[PDB]
Amino acid sequence: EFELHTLRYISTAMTDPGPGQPWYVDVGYVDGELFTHYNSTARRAVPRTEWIAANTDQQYWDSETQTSQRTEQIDRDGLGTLQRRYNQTGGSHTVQLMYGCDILEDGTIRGYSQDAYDGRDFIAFDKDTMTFTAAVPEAVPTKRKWEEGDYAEGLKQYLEETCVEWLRRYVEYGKAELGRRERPEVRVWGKEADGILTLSCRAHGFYPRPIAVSWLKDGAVQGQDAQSGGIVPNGDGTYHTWVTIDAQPGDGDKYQCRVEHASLPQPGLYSW
Amino acid sequence: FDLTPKVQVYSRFPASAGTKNVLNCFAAGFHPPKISITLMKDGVPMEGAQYSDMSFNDDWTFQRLVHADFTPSSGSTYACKVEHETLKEPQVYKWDPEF
Amino acid sequence: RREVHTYY
Repeated sequence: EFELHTLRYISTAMTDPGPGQPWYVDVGYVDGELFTHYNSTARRAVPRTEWIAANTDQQYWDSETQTSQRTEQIDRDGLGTLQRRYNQTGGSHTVQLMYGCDILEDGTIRGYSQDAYDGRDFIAFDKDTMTFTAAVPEAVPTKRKWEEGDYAEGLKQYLEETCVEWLRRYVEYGKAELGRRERPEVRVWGKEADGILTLSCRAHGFYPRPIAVSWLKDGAVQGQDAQSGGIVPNGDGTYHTWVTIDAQPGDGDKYQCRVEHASLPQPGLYSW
Repeated sequence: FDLTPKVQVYSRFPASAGTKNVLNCFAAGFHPPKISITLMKDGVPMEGAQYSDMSFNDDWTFQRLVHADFTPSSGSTYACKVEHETLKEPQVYKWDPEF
Repeated sequence: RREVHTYY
């Protein structure tokens, strides 16, 4: 992974949340870990990690709350504005915002801010040229709006300075958690089931996210009929992944799951 | 257009009868965001379920984690029931204890 | 910290 640290804020506005569900939700991640949350019901920006709560005061959260309530306001109008521009009424629609900064592996800094309507690219900031990139004709009026005045200047300033400044603080605040390594606990299972042996390898509770899980046959990497579920989250911030492979019944002994992860000094080999 | 959920049911730790664990159900890659996810035990809604606040991936697709503390028992069944407007009926994903 | 963006 090229990126060393990341700060990402996202938000969602919807016309059809579901019954009793908040129509607006915003959250923030540091190095992929959820550290703050707000929604249109609670109406409060709140801490989601101990290390953030331990290093912030009430005025900090009042400011985040104020910012979130403003973003909610903007989105409340937004849903209408964009429906109008797409000549739509009622139905299920969404507005999504995603922005933040990345500190890569040699000191390089990245900054982004992009929006989507009904889960499709709508518009994205191009801080290099200080313009906004319209994905569709319906975004042109927004582009025009945003390129007026000093809005673009402020957004660039936030992404390149403010965002980074705070990312480095957060990374400092929670380095004990964020910089830790949790060992995976692995299970290999087999199911005999239909003239086909299906072997399964599961790595439970590893951290950080990056991991490499492979099936070996007779010592050699394999390849065919391997299926992976990718990396999925646990409730506690650690991660989970499962890989399966189809084999011929009785060949169980020939297979090994191989796990490569930062927490392990040497790749782990697991048999059924 | 709309995108159907990809669902995975898994336990927090490798499972063993009588050992405290957590049952997870993860739905991702779907749109619209509205979705119903229900942890099931022995044919009925499971107890103690917690729901992640609505979030989405780099490709804009939504996702949600539901998890509940539990102590796995042989002789009990566990699963995750998902309802979404891309689905004509509720899809049930059984959890294999792998023990 | 979050950053306020503006109206669509």
